[PDB]
Amino acid sequence: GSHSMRYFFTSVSRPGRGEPRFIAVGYVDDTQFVRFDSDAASQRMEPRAPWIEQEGPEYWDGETRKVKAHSQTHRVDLGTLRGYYNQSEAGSHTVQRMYGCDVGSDWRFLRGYHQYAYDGKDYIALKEDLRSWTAADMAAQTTKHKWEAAHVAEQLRAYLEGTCVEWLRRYLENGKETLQRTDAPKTHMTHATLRCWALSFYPAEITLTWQRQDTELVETRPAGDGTFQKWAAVVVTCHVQHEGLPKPLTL
Amino acid sequence: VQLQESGPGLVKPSETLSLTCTVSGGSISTYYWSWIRQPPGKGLEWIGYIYYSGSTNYNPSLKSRVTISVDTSKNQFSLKLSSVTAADMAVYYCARITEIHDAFEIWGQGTMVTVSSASTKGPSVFPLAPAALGCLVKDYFPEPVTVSWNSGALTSGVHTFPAVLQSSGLYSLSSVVTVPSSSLGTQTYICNVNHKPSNTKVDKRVEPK
Amino acid sequence: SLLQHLIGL
Amino acid sequence: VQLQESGGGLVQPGGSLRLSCAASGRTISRYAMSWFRQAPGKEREFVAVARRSGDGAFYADSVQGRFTVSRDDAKNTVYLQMNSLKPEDTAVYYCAIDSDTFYSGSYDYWGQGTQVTVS
Amino acid sequence: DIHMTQSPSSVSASVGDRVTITCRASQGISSWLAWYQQKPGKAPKLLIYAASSLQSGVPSRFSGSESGTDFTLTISSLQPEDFATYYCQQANSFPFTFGPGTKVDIKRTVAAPSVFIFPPSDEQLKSGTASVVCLLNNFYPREAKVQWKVDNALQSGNSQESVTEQDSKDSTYSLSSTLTLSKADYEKHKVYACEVTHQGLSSPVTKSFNR
Amino acid sequence: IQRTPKIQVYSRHSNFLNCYVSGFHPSDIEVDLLKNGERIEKVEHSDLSFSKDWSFYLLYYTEFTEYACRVNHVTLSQPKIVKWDRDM
Repeated sequence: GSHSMRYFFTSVSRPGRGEPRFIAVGYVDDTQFVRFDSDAASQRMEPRAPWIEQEGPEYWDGETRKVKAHSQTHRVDLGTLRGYYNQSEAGSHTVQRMYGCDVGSDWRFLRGYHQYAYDGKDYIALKEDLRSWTAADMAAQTTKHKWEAAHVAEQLRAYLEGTCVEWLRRYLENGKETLQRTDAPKTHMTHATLRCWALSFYPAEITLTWQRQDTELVETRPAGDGTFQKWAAVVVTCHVQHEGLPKPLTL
Repeated sequence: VQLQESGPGLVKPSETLSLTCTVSGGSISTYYWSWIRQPPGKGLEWIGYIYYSGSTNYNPSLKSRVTISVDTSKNQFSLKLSSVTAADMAVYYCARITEIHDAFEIWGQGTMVTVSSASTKGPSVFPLAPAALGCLVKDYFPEPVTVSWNSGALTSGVHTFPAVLQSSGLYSLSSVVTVPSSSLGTQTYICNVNHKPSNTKVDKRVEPK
Repeated sequence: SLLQHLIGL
Repeated sequence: VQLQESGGGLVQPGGSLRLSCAASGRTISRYAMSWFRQAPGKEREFVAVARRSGDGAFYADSVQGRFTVSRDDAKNTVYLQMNSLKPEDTAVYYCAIDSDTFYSGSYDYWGQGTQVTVS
Repeated sequence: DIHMTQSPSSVSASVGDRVTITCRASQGISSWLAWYQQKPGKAPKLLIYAASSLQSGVPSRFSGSESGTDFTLTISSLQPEDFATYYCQQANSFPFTFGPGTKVDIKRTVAAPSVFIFPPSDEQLKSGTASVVCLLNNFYPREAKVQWKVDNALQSGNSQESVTEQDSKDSTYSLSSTLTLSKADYEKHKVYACEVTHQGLSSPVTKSFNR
Repeated sequence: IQRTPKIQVYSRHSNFLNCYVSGFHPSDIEVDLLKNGERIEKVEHSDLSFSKDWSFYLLYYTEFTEYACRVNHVTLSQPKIVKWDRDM
């Protein structure tokens, strides 16, 4: 089915405790294949997948060179946003950036994402046309003019429609065993309250419903082994829709 | 990568200044290729950068005059200034912008563009009689003139100053040596001035007067 | 791969 | 601007001394300060220069290594911590104001000078 | 645009010294500050970007820091290859703006200039022009002033100056001032002199010749 | 700008004990898996990531065979102990 290559970056300002805590995480669908913790001793783009290890030097040296560029960009962006909102220097704030590209069954470009946040609130985002910007507040209008002078959208569109798609296809081929896998959830029920357990499914996109309805369902959660799990309960038929089951499953 | 400017160094005033910067060792790619001019004696000024798609971000101070083009087929991006006055005389560096759009990492060797409506002129060498003696290379166009003393000898005390641009558009520099006063008569001093564009070779002998 | 060309806010 | 000298006297060779120079009038913060030396039967000789905070200090050759010049903009005083004294460095030390922000050596106002005898 | 300032304009230092160079901005530029090194006749070389990060290949002796509305460039244990001009460049808002530039010299004992004057040659006087040259030789530091005076009258505009680049043997500077007159104007004055002021001189030194 | 953490204590199926804290802000969280009220030292955590609503999530796991998970956040006034329920 469709695939995406998201890149999540988080920088948290530490007041008086040194440089900001930057954590860069790369995702292909719901599988994390790279990571970068600035507090780690490695100071390299640590691989988080077995298939990404098949790529040797002159790739990790390039990923590392670009992820310290994200770290340096995010560390400075923390001070830019603190001055935009006129905040104190003794507080801990966060900048979150997510960019990625979606594809389809033909693995051709489908959609592009590039969003920023400050303290959990939307700051700026790339519109679906990938030419215009949706600035949230008046502080993000200053970013909009600077990013429209630099044609950042065109460069981002070049990445999102170009490099991102070609690299996702390479990732989808390097890690076809894991990235392209699909596991049907192991649905089972427990016993009043009736609860159905969707276990060990990938990707995380699942749907659980109850029909004979004020259900009690939790978020899907990582099992830790590359899979996910979920459950829903109703006080007193559990229907599950996942890519691993072409036909609906009723419990 | 390696960046090399390939533009003429003499642009007439109120004419179009065309400069080409070839990229060797790589490609134009998705980098932003900037034009920076550093006029002699002053700091750097940023003209603007070009993207491979032709989208360029000009400096608003000279946005109406500057045209920057890209020829990605030949891996060269060009600068086309228009109605160029004397204020555009500068060393034009072509550079690559840093991957976080904040600095210029790779620079070209630089090209000195001279804005003057003056034809090629021969250097008129005049002695500077005394201690310290020299000879003045006045009213030559274009640069440079190489001044040497006694062919290849006299390498101690020689001070060849950078040339200045006069009010008439013709350059001029002075070369002075600091030989001891005990050899003024016994030793003869001749400065050799060589201007290749003018095909001029003057050997002027400097003696006390 | 990561986005090669970035820009500050 | 008025400059007054005080803090000299007679010293033994190899000793130490610290001249003082009070700046009466304007505040010495943009003008570099200078020290000089005029020996009997001799012309003036540059000794040391104190420039604006951050612009460094410079010393002649007969005084380098052993001499160090300090300035106090708030107190309008300059201290010449001249150590390792020798009989050669026996002459009146002066104060010169550099009335030139660009450091062109424009010395207009001069102090009275205090004799520094080494014996 | 955001005008950029640097402090100090010049830093005379020696090998093994610790050198600190400060930069400021008219408006808030976040931490988007880059540091460049440029030797004469060569293109600038980037040392530090984002006010703290060191460029690959740059020696670790170069360091950058930012306290607030202020940026610092530090060179601990200065080396003979670190004498150049340093620029701070902002990239918070377009256009890109550079700093004025701070030059680092090789410090040495103060040397007063030796002043030589040169009367115009007779062969030039037959061409309808006259040039008077005043030479300032082997002085340190660079900050020297030469003022042209004929018949005890200061001039301006009609003079040009050229400076050398700290000769490697003794790390001293040399200066030449050219007074471009006309054959008619040159003959109308008797005494031509140049007054030189330098931090190594207690009094200005004047070299003059009579026509 | 602060959102309380959504806390989940669960096992994969020796075994692993996961403490999934999601939907919180800011990222600074203090998760300490407790064995009979005593903090477990051999506790590992995943890499900090966030969701589409910019809310963070983290996975703290450890090898295990009355367990709980004490999580302290800015939103929580006092540390909150969620017992590991095998039916939840």
